[PDB]
Amino acid sequence: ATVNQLVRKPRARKVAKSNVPALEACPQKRGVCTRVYTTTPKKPNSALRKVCRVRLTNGFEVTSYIGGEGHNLQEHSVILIRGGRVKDLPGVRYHTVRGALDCSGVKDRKQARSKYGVKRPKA
Amino acid sequence: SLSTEATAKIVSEFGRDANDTGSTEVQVALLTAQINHLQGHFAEHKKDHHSRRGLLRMVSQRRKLLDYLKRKDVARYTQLIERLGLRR
Amino acid sequence: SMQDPIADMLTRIRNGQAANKAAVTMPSSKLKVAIANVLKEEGFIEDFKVEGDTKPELELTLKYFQGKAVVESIQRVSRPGLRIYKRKDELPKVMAGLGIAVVSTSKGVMTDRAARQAGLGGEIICYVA
Amino acid sequence: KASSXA
RNA sequence: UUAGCUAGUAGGUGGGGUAACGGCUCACCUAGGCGACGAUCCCUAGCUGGUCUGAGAGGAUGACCAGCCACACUGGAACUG
RNA sequence: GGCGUAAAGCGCACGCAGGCGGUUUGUUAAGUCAGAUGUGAAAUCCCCGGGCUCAACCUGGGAACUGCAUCUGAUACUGGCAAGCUUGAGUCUCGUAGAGGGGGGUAGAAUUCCAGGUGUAGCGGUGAAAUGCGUAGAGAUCUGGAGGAAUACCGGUGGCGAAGGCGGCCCCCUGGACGAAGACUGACGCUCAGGUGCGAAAGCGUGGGGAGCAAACAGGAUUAGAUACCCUGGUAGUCCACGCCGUAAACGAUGUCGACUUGGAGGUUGUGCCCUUGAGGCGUGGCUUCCGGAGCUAACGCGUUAAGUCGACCGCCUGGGG
Repeated sequence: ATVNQLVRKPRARKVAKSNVPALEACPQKRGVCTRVYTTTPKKPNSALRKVCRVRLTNGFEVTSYIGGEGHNLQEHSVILIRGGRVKDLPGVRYHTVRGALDCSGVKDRKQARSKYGVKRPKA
Repeated sequence: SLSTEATAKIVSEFGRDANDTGSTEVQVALLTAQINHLQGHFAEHKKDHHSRRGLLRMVSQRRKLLDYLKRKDVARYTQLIERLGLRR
Repeated sequence: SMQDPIADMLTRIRNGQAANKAAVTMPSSKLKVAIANVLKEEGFIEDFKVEGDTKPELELTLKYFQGKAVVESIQRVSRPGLRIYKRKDELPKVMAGLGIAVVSTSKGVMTDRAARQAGLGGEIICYVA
Repeated sequence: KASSXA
């Protein structure tokens, strides 16, 4: 409102909160992967979404989504998580990178293989 | 408020001349007189918070009154204070 | 409260021409006249009048044209709550120029367009459109 | 119109 | 959701000291000195030139390059010059 | 950028620091302003060129580095100093209305209770009922006493206060407001973080008080249940004293202060005028409803008692949930 007021208690910015805080605010992280489960999403949709509870490197343990039809993951493994949430499964704020570390890319995927990690099959 | 016969005399003394109910040294003398007088009221009662509030209006105003006098003329400020006995 | 007599002019005037009147009066103040003069000279009001002796009174003869008045708008810039002063080049120009902006200078009041060429500068009283 | 909570 | 902080503390005088002024040191003496324009206390952090973004006012940042600073196993000290 | 309802005006008031401040002259020159001089490394960005084939890169020159200090000027505005003026503010006088407040009396009506007379079996209650209450005689009715509480009618989108909130009549102490011809003072003001004070009901503490009502509690019904609604009771409480508590949809859900901007119809309380020849006839204040122009508004609406057009200071908001 008033200048005098702004002069006194000055206007204060409101910091932002990284939707993904699996620390360092850094590209991706390595994690041991505690369990490999499958769950059900919100009311509108109904699948058997695949997920894994991963013990990151920085100590935070967190649940991550496994994108693509099928995966090699299980018990131990060592995926590397990324970012981007999964608006359908709450709590799932991270996606494990496919075809990274102990994670196998989606078998046979031919479209947009950059994700789901796969290599050009016989050009 | 305060007996007309009372208020008058007051005006004379401090006010340069009769009818000079405008000079600062007057309101103060007047205000004081009233205040001092109101003490005995609230002395008992104490619950008449409403009258108290009006009282406060006087106590306050006088201060700001004394503060004006001082600012533009220290002499009359002191002189007045003493002859009235306060402003500790 | 009385705190600001200048924004009382601009307001009374902006309000007067609002209620399509021809004359608006207010107590007189030296600076007020200075401004009055400005508006006249710049053709924003037919003219001033000051028939005040003991209690200075100021009247302003309002102008008009077609389906509107002369002053499309008038705002107070520098106020007692936040004074604004400007250099020679920092002087503000109203409506790409089509409109004065009263600036007081150490050598008597002026208009943005005036003071500009004048070479100096100073506090800017207001914005008239 | 509205999902996951509304 | 830190409000009070300080005795060499603040000043004086007087010896000593330093390359030099100086509480730097000591002795004596007044009793002060800082603080809500935020001291003190916590947390964080190398500072500037600039860098990124923005129409701009600003917001963010200070890797590479240059100026200033600081440290060189941790803590402390002097010596040489 | 916002806050009547969307998130948002502190429940209200006083006021220290601070912010802001009517008007006229002189002066000051700090703020402010113009010229000058130092300085503001280089590089980078930028403007015009040059060179690697181009470009990136490299480079010449220039502008810029919006800043600071010193000096010589300026004087409107702002600040200080000096001396006034009065439209702000305040003082006195004379009236005016008022559930304003504190304290103390008292009146009448009424409920309940008790004593006593008459007087008979019923009363009370509901949608219907039952519990309850009566033949140690209720209810009813008559006389009188006690006690507490509140005070019909008047009473009115009346009035008073800062708000919370205040209504029988009377005394005592007291606050404020409004008008009018005036007298005086002289800008002594506006605002207010923190501070301080006031602050509905409920509630707490120590006591008193206790009729009616009435959380909890009993019983009676109703219901599938009915730990409610309805009924018969009934404690705390409601009242008082002195503390404490400090909360409400403390709402106009709309901070306070000042100025400006068409009207219409009331209510209310003043006042000046004119055969007052009318119960009134024409004016000029304060408080206060309503309707509604422009304008504002997202709309609803607000609308000279603005959510209009300005200004000073304050407080407050910054997605839902958590």
